[PDB]
Amino acid sequence: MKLYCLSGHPTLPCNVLKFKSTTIMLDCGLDMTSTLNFLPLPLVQSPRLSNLPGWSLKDLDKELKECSGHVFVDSVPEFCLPETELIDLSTVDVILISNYHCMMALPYITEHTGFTGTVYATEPTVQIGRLLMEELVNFIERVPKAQSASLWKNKDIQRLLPSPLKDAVEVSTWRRCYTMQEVNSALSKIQLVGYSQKIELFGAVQVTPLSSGYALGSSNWIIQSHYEKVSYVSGSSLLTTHPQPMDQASLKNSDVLVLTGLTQIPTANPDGMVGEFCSNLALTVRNGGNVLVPCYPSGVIYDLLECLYQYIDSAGLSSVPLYFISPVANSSLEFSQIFAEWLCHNKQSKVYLPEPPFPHAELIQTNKLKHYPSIHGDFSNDFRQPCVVFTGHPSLRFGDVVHFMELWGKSSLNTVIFTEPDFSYLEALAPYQPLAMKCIYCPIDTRLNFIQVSKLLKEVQPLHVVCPEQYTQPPPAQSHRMDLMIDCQPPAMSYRRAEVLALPFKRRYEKIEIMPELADSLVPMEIKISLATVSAVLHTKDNKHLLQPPPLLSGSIPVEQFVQTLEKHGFSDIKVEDTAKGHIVLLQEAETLIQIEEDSTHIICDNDEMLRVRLRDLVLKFLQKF
Amino acid sequence: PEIRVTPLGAGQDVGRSCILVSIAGKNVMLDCGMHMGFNDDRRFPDFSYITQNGRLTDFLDCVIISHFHLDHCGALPYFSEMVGYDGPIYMTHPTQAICPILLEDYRKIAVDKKGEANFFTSQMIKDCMKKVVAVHLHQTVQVDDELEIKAYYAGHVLGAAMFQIKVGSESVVYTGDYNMTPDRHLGAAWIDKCRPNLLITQSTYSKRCRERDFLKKVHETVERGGKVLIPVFALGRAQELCILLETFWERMNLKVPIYFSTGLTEKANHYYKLFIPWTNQKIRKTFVQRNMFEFKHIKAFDRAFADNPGPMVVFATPGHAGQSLQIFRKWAGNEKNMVIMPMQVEYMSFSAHADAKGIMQLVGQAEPESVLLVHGEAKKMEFLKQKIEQELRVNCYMPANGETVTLPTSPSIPVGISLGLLKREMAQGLLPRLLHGTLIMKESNFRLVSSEQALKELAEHQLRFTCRVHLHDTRKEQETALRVYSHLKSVLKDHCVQHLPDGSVTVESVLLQAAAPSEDPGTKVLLVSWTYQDEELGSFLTSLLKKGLPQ
Amino acid sequence: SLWSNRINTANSRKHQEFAGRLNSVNNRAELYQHL
Ligand SMILES: [Zn+2]
Ligand SMILES: [Zn+2]
Repeated sequence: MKLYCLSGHPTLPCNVLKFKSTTIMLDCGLDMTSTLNFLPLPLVQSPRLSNLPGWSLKDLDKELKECSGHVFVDSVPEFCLPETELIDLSTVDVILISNYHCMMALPYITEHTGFTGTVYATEPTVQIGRLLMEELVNFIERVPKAQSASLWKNKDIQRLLPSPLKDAVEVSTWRRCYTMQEVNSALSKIQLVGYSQKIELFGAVQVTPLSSGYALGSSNWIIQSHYEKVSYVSGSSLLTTHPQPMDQASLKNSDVLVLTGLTQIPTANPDGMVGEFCSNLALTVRNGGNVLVPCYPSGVIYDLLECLYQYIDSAGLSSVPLYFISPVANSSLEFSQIFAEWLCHNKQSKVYLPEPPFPHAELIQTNKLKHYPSIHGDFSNDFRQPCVVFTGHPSLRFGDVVHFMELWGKSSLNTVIFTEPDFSYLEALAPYQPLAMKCIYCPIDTRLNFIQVSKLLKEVQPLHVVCPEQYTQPPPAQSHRMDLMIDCQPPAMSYRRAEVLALPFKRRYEKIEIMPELADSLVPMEIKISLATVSAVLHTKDNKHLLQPPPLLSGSIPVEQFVQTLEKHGFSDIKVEDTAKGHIVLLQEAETLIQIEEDSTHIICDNDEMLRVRLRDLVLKFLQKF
Repeated sequence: PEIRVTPLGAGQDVGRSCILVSIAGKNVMLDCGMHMGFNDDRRFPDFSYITQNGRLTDFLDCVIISHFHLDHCGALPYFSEMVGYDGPIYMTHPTQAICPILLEDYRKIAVDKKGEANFFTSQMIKDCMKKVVAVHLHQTVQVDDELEIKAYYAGHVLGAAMFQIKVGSESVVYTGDYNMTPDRHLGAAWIDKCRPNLLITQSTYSKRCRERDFLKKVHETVERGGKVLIPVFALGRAQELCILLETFWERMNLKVPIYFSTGLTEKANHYYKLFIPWTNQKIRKTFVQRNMFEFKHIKAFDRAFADNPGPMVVFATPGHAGQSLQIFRKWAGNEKNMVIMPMQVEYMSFSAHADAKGIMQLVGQAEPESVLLVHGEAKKMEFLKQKIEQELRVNCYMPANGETVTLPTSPSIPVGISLGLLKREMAQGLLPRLLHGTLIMKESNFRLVSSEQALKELAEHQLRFTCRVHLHDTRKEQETALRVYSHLKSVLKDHCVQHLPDGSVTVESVLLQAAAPSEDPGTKVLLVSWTYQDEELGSFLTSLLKKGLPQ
Repeated sequence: SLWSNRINTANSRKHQEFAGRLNSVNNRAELYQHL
């Protein structure tokens, strides 16, 4: 009935649903955009950052450093956590991981808040999430930096600071990176469940994940209570993507729907963007330059490299090498390979044959695709100048991407591409603004766009829809494109950060079970429809109400038939009179009185056994059991 | 409410497993096995049993397969294609990967016996399996409007699974081959407290010590330089032995060779390394470090029986004249050229199927009200049934091949309850009172509704009985009422903690108030109203009071 | 009764049958009768 929303991010939800005698935490959703304000963490300390100027402070300039008219925090990057203090996280019992992206910041909730419940997810999400968490922890800990700037977080300084920092919300809630020990602690509490696996919570609530189709392992959850269903929508894809195709039928007849994970910059067509990116790298290689592609080890690099090898085979530009650098690069590729059941029908048909699903294994065997754990790990010896590099974090605040783009920042011949629709690349390039490097922002967003989700809603027609207020408004970039506007015949209310919402659904009936003897106790009688009444003791265990054996009476008796029966019965002293306030008859057979009055009825019966038996028989002749 | 079960084949023996069940008029095909040695075309079940000719899809709408073993899926091709069937078939994905090549190899072996006149074809096997629908582990797929299929991990072989069938309150579980004892490369069977109506299981029947002895013998042979091979046809046991030998050599750090000959082994290795999640936890964890199925102890060329013997471990899969049968000619001929199969010979075979203790553990865990025994020796299942009767006093069955078993079942009636009534009931239960019941037949459903809520149907003309209890005593009214209140509150064990302003005391739902008579001053009469459930208790209490009081 | 009517509804949900169960006496069934 009550929905609590903690994260104000559109694509990184953190919501808590209070559902009957249970409460569900929906997703963690670490907000990575906070790190963009901080200074990047180079693998090798660059001279530029050391000689970078500070910034004026009335109250002591070492706290902050400024580049290109934008002040940056010269300290370790910190992450914006969801507003977890709104609800006591110890109370909640279940966490429903939707995808490896949404499960980020799970260590914070599991460890710091004292949460002691259970967590659920799919196996590819757990594995890829482990990879991402360990790789980001490795990036933070490779070159440790002190927490040397804290006073800047004060609201007074924030007001004194310009817009790129003043826009930040809940800076005080920002936190430093967790450690791998905390990651091991958090992942101990997780439980693995596959697609379309019903899970019962305390015999009261059924929860099931369904294939979202966005990335392998990524799932969309539903919550059911037989007479009440709540459906949660996350990042989903209807396109010809590698994972198992998105399921649409199961979400039908849903009372309340929660919408999350829509595309950032929805105007972009992913296929055209991939083709343009292929063209850009092709012309870069033709000019003799080098292409840097910061991206996760997630599905985006997988389908990107698929289309990429296909394109270069078409163009015959296979001479240059492929370099994918990450601490979990080999593990990510092999995990993608083995998880073949979670992929689409084409991949399942391929793996029915002995061949593996993806073809980059053939490249690895023929050595046409190469990957290394890091730069120092023999990649330096095997590195060649004309090449394309995928590495580092797409936030550009850490990872090997920092060193790579610092190396190639000066030369205009080289190129850098952007493919992750999760950050404003202008902000990302702000700490590295004075460069001749050619930057192209061509994000690929495989999630559902506004028209696709609108089509989904028109096909499903849920009673109510819940989503962040960002969707309810047009994007700030356009602010005029009314086509990119979620349309719903219901009001489709929304929310902001730390906004509590009350569900409109108020269904007031749950399930119960009955054993056959109680069912046989009824003796229905025709009226026009059947009528019945019973009386059983209520037994409940584990929120499972049961009825087993250890009612009102509606004896509508017509006046004329009753008079006929009474006359036929042969009782003496029968008097019939018609007077005001209804008909009143005085019977002296047993000092009985029968009164008929509008909106009232009184029944008199003596304690004589024979008279009681006759009255019971007379009532039973015209008794309706209801 | 009736359950219809009539398995044919393996009910009192091993092989030709085929269990036909119609739980609620929905025919479910749980297994389609075979048994070698039936040269009289008795390998497959009797397709005419469903009906002489006709479309199988008309009668059957669901088909289930346990695992790739021929005793569980051998008769699938001819039954599906030759008889004619295109209906839904559900089985696990690794089983779908392992099954076709095994069936094709068996078909080729049958061709070598020249009994292929009325046997399978490669093209029809491909057509049927291309039409088969895969299933994931624990995938609660709703195959019908009311029928759903849920699979559970078995661990007998890679891809083996046990299926939980549920429709309404009904519940049927069929497992086939499983094992509580975990394998060196597989996990043990696990299932929740499903407590199904019926359970179908197998009755067929120092693992680490045996592994130590086998490893020590192989180590002694290779250290001595002797050449010994392991002729084994089972894929699961072969892969387990390969993993065990590979990790043993890696731990010992020595570089002795070990290879495997048949390309079917290579195909099985490819399928195994592809399907990591259906294996032991060590495999899953070590996958992070590197692939474990890949090792320097790889494939075998052997110069076609001309590479000489040595400290070698080799695997051959004859059958019975298949594979490189010339391996025996090249080797043997002396005591040093040892050949060990299940100069000496020992039984290195590992019991993939668990013993009776595993079956006892599984039935104790699930605890069904009825059990069904198939796929084992007659003596074994009789002894196991007797032990079950002795230990648990839980109903069991020993159906023969073709024996029809019928089980009664209790179909729970799903209805809804008004929230206020349930809230009141829970409040009363928290801190003897029984709840009424009033339901109205609805369109394809039934709903319960409270008396106050039932009045919303308007009409609702309420009629209430008011019996009169007559007493003859000269004592006054109010003092007698107070005495009656004290007596009742003493008898009722302080169940009354409420009062009414007009000197009235109420228990449960009966009102006791003082009212004057109509016209007669010489007699005192009061009016009391109650329902039937209250009427019986009131009559009993009045009779008890009239039996004797200090009057 | 309500149970009686409900069981009739459940029984009314019927479909095809097999000739061998109809022919089955002593429960055990005959396979490959020609053989
Ligand atoms: Zn088996
Ligand atoms: Zn088996």
